[PDB]
Amino acid sequence: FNMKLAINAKTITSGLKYALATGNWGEQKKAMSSRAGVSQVLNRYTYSS
Amino acid sequence: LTCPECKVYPPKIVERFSEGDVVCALCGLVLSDKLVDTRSEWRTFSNDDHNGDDPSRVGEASNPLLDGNNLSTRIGKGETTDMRFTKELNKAQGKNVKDNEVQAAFAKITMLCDAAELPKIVKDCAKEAYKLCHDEKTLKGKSMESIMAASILIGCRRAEVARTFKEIQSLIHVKTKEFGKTLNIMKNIAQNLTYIPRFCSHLGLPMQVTTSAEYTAKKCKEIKEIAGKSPITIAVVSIYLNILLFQIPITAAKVGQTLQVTEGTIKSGYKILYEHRDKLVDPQLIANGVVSLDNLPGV
Amino acid sequence: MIVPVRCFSCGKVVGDKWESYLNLLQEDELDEGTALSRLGLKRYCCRRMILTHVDLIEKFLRYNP
Amino acid sequence: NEVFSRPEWMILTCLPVPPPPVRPSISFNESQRGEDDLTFKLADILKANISLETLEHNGAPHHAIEEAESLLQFHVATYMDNDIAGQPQALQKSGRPVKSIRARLKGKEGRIRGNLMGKRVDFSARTVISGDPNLELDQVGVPKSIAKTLTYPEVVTPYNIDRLTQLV
Amino acid sequence: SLHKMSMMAHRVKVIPYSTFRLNLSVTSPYNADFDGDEMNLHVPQSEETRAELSQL
Amino acid sequence: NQEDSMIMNQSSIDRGLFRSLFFRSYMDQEKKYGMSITETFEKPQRTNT
Amino acid sequence: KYELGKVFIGRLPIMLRSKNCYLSEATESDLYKLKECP
Amino acid sequence: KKLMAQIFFGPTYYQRLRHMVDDKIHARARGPMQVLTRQPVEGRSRDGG
RNA sequence: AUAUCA
Ligand SMILES: [Mg+2]
Ligand SMILES: [Zn+2]
Ligand SMILES: [Zn+2]
Repeated sequence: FNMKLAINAKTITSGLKYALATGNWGEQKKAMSSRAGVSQVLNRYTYSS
Repeated sequence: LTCPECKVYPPKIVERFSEGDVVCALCGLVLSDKLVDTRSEWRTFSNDDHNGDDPSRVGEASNPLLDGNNLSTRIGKGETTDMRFTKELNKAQGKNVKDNEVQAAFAKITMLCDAAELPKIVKDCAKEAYKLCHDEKTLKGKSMESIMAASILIGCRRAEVARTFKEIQSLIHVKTKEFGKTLNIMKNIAQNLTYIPRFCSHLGLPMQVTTSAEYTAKKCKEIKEIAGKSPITIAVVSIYLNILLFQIPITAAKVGQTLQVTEGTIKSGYKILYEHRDKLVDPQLIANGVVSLDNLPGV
Repeated sequence: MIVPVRCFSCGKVVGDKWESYLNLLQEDELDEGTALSRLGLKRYCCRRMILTHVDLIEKFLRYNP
Repeated sequence: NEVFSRPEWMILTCLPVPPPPVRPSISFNESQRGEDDLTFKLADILKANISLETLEHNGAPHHAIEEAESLLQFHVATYMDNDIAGQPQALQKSGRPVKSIRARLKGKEGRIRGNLMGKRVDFSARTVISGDPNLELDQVGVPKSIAKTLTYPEVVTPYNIDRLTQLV
Repeated sequence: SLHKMSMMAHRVKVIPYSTFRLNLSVTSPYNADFDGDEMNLHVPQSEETRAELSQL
Repeated sequence: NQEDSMIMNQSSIDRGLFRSLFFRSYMDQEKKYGMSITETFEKPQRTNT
Repeated sequence: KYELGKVFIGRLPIMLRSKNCYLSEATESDLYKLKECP
Repeated sequence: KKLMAQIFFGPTYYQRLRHMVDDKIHARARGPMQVLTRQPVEGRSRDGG
């Protein structure tokens, strides 16, 4: 029972990276209904913005 | 295209994309009027639309190099769906389905690269090396978990991703002599500097030590001081020389442990290099603590 | 960021007056309204130039290269 | 109607296959190639067909055939319409549902509402408007750049010939 | 464009600066203001089409 | 200045009133398409491109 | 029933200025050297 | 000449907004066409109609 | 797909 073969790191790593990036808060590249726009690019027009 | 009026051999023509025309740059004759935006047209195949609202999104991109041309959708749940018909139409796809299932050996390569911390360009070379040699009569009956373990070092040896064969022996599995012969029948169809970053990091040495070890090891080879010792040993030895020269030292036991070499062997290379320690170091190396060239162990 | 040379509305040079204004406040303790007026900034267009300036350059200088 | 629409013609026996114009392909860079959702959906129909043909030809296991028929039924059906009530949608790897033919005609932005009943056009121009007390009621101030882009095709005639030659 | 008056035929007047200038009294039919509104311009290509615009 | 328009002192504009800096950033990758095909950073020659 | 370490599992993105972020215990002059805006 | 009216005059804080005419202005007269429909492409960006 | 513009 080789440990490195057992636990797939990419599962949680890219699983969070997907949500945060795209914004479809759910698993994963097969998302719907998933809630899009949960994560979005921070407005940097003005400081108040 | 070539202008029908002029005809000069290097046919100088411009694509005035903005006016949607293709012009002959010499006479000015328009050679074509229908002109399409390839960027936006490609946006219809590979988009950001995963929901399904885009009316522009109407196709999908495929990879004819890796999976040939296998167009195939998947029966899945939609908005208004009974969980019954999904099962039946999927249980019906089971009777229509061997080699169209050996593509799950790509899932073996993908799960091995991600367990070996390997880039996206390496997987796609390992998957192309495996697709073009898994049904060969030249490989015949080699250990099927050692021919995909050999096609990962084939994909790494083109994508410039330093991975020793003993690094892939740790992943799976590998029988050494078995995946060493298989790494040659497919090939018909590392260096000192490679290890230095990782070994040093585990060692916990500074950039200064890494650079010097890296310089020494190269010089050792250039000098041909170590006739045929394995590069891993050379590197571990060089790391020993440089580190001992600097403040934060590391012992043979500790270097060997990281390099996965034995102290005796590191000793072997080290003593061979030591005689030309002076030539080996970077010129602006600063020996510190109390370790100058004269004082280095010499062991 | 960095004092405007010349008031936008009338174009009276205001570029020289900055340090002098900042000095009449620390060194002379003087209130803003007197310092401006001392410096001969009489029209409100000219007054607003110095009075409402934010010398961001000084923060910008705090970064190394 | 005995000529144009006999009821026997509602059940599909032969399938008209649309040409590439209706389902364009794009050849990017030798390892990237894009096919239209219809070309995908067709290939499934075909695969499901080729399968069921082999089953009938061979030893027909009755219940393993009708199992493969109602798969074919699905692919053909889902190709004309993917938004079917009760049935599962045919999905395309990325999780997105296949753009059926129905769905291309349907909405605003469909072929009807959005390519025929209204469409974008050439000899069009758009910019920020501003007022003018010095323009006459019936005129419109046109920016030089906009005038220099928009064109009128004028026929060379004795009346304009000289003028036209000058603008040329 | 909920009006026939939301699309009207005007005389060109080539001018400098990047905005479409309109007479103020023609504001109301279009329902325009100058708070950042944009407007569309279409050019007829035939003597026939031009007549349609100018005459109707 | 009728119907939400305004008049600006062209004299003031010259003196720096309301000017602004503008920075756009263009990006590009040198992508690797499988075992052989690789994009390149270079000045294309019009005869072989 | 008789009887006969620390593993990596993933990379979690950090929110800036949080406890785990480097910039949390950062002074004004610190941030400037780090080419961040205070 | 003096104005018969007296003008309400004084400083007021005015903001410069992201909408500038030159990033808006657009004109087309024959240009790129879509592949499927063979109709003018979309948006200022793409030199659409 | 989000944000936004009148
Ligand atoms: Mg308005
Ligand atoms: Zn020509
Ligand atoms: Zn002034």
